[PDB]
Amino acid sequence: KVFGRCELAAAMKRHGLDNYRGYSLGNWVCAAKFESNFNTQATNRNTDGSTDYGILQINSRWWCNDGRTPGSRNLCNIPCSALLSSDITASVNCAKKIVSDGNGMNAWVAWRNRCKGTDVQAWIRGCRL
Repeated sequence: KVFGRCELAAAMKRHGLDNYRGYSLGNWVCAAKFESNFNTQATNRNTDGSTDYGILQINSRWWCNDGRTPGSRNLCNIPCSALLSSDITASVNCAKKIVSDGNGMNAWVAWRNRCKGTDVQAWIRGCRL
């Protein structure tokens, strides 16, 4: 599923991401925009052999199991395919664990390089929430 900007903002808010770990909703929408372009089905292979899945491009090296990432962890205890669903519950739940890991949202390369320090509030502007 390819979410609309405000549609995803509403979905993320409903699932409790607004100000989760101190990150306002705009940060999450911005991260999703540059990680997957709001597409829950997005997948991207990494040089190390792992793969990123879903709207927030969660990695198979530590968070989910895709059956082809040697010596990898499945900390979110889910198959990576669950992160591609039109229902973003799994992605949100796993993202909450990731952002609580210690480095906050810096865990997302796209957030650090394209959202951090910018006017992320712009990503939820004009949205009914």
